[PDB]
Amino acid sequence: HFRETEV
Amino acid sequence: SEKIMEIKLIKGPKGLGFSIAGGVGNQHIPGDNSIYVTKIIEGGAAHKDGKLQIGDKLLAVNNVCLEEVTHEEAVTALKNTSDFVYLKVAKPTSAYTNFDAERDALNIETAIKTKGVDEVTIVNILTNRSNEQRQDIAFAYQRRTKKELASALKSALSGHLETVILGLLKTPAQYDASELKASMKGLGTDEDSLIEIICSRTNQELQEINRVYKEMYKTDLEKDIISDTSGDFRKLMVALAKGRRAEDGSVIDYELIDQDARDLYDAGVKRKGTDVPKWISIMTERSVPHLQKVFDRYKSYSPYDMLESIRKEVKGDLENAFLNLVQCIQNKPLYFADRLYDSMKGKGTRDKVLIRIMVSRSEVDMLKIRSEFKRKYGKSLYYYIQQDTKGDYQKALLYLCGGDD
Ligand SMILES: [Ca+2]
Ligand SMILES: [Ca+2]
Ligand SMILES: [Ca+2]
Ligand SMILES: [Ca+2]
Repeated sequence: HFRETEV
Repeated sequence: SEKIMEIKLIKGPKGLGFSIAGGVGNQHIPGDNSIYVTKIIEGGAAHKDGKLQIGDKLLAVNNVCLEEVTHEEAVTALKNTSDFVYLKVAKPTSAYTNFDAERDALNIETAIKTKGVDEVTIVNILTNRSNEQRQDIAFAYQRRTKKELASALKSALSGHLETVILGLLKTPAQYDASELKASMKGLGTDEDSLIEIICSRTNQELQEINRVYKEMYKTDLEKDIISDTSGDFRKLMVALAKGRRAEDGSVIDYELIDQDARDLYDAGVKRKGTDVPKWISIMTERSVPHLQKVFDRYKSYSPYDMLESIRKEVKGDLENAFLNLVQCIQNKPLYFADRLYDSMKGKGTRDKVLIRIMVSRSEVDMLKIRSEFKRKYGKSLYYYIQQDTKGDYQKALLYLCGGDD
């Protein structure tokens, strides 16, 4: 699992 | 140099309008801690501006540098800005799902079962996927066929193409471990290949090789090296293979740089004979940036540079190893460019060297290798591969090269 974040 | 671009945005009611991945401890590409844009939100500020694209690397936002930060640090920086947002981005010069891995495995099975074997499809897929993606393909293939993909491809392929494809199916540590094992086959060793791997691999790479070697062959790599080498050559190979070189410290030790330079000169050109253990200790234990500065300071004391001093002071396998090691310290992409040129320049091809370098460096520093190659030899690495190899074997190598220069 790798993190992806909306900004 | 990749193009660095400035993008200015107004923070809207729903933010900047893009998504990021990457970061320290959250690498989007193996070995790369950078922050990457992975989605553009339709209707958002980034989309309406039009400049930011998927795959862009974020270098900074306002007063915050975004190089070598954790993912959470980048998120905090990007969510707590002024309304006026000034992004520094670097343009390039994968969104790989399980659907992609399963589709690849299914298409490879079809290519294997086709009458006469559809080698073109096998090459087009595997040489255009990363090592981790190939691992996903191999696991998906085993789940579908209840058979190992490597074994299936060994039966369907032959010649140099089989060697390329089977090498690509190994993890980096597995591939290096098997190449090292092959190099020590029989009395002594293929010293050239042993030197190439042991002198060019980093601490982290050697640590993984040492572990995987023991798991694959039920013996330590160091013991196999000891059994098949001797003399100062063995001592140098054993010392390097431990992978315990001093890590790149942020503080430069200039007094030690000067003392190492004096010690190298005192141990060789200055005296009758050579104090080889002193050379081994310094060149295996000091960090790579430290030794780059040592080799420059060495010129202040010695009438010859480090490479020329090695040629005059020692001979045989030991000379070869020291020469390869210093090249790897000074300019490793140039080192591999030279070995590639040598593998193709004359009659025939040293396919063992050509294949191993293309497989092992395709995901490490192939762009820098291609750049050093074109600059020194005037023609592209692509061109030399084209002239020395043919058919689907050539096509596989050209894909690992990645393009013409
Ligand atoms: Ca065929
Ligand atoms: Ca075969
Ligand atoms: Ca001497
Ligand atoms: Ca040739």
